[PDB]
Amino acid sequence: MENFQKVEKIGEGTYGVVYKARNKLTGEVVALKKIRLTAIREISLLKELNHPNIVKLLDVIHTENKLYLVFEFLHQDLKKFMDASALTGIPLPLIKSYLFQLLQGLAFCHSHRVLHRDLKPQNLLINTEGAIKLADFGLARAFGVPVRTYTHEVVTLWYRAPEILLGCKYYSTAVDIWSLGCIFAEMVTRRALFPGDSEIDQLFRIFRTLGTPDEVVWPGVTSMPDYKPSFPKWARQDFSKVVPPLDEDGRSLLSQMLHYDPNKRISAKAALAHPFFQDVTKPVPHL
Ligand SMILES: Cc1nc2ccccn2c1-c1ccnc(Nc2ccc(OC[C@@H](O)CN(C)C)cc2)n1
Repeated sequence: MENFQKVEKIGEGTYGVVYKARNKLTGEVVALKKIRLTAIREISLLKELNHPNIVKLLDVIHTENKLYLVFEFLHQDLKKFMDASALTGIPLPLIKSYLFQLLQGLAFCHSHRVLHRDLKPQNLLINTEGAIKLADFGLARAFGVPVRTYTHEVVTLWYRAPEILLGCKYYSTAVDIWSLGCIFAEMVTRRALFPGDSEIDQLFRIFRTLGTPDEVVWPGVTSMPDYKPSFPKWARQDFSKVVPPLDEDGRSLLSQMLHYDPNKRISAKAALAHPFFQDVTKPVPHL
């Protein structure tokens, strides 16, 4: 910390504040997250989890009842880009590029048995070249996903997999594919797919769109800890209605990313092979 010149506050994460900084000795420009504090061991392991579509974790500094995470610096987050693109939309080829790259990042982490578990537009970071990277990979497993952040902000439920909401204790890499599918839809329509404002509102929003799950589509669902037989039974909607602009390859991939049964939900690796990415390219974003 005596080693970093703080440049400016860039924001507030789930666990702590984030600063743009300059290493006072190497002159490296970084993003510095400061967390007011097994977690150290696990976080420290993430330094080897390196991929072009994962935000580089340069260093972990544990001193004085604080845990500092030193990240490579990216230009901005995807949420801000989506917000600035509200009136016109992010062009389809760029959406497809970002999804392709994000899936590469998931496939890498999942191959090493590391899940994110709390993906959302805010922790997807982009640069001016056309790249997109996943941040905060592995921090959920180390700290848990709390109800409120360190600043008492509500942690969003919009991207939470149904198996998590139904109280499953052992989630799989499928939870990240769900979240990523919800973000995909949001980029395409310029509205959140499932903007729930409580756990049951989140669940019932999913159900009104995808249909109330049963034993036919999801074996074991009725025996999950928070399943109630009294859940209203809603009919499944046609995807044609859910994400309309989107062509059939797009809808096919999204429907497979939103399968109820985690065991049937498409893997990141299988998703990369999907015909939607036949014509994928790497456009430069208009920021
Ligand atoms: C890892 C990480 N966590 C967070 C949490 C909040 C904000 C940033 N981060 C990062 C992080 C890591 C690497 N690079 C970046 N870049 C970055 C830069 C500027 C950003 O925007 C701030 C302004 O656009 C808006 N401001 C007025 C609120 C956001 C992210 N963020």
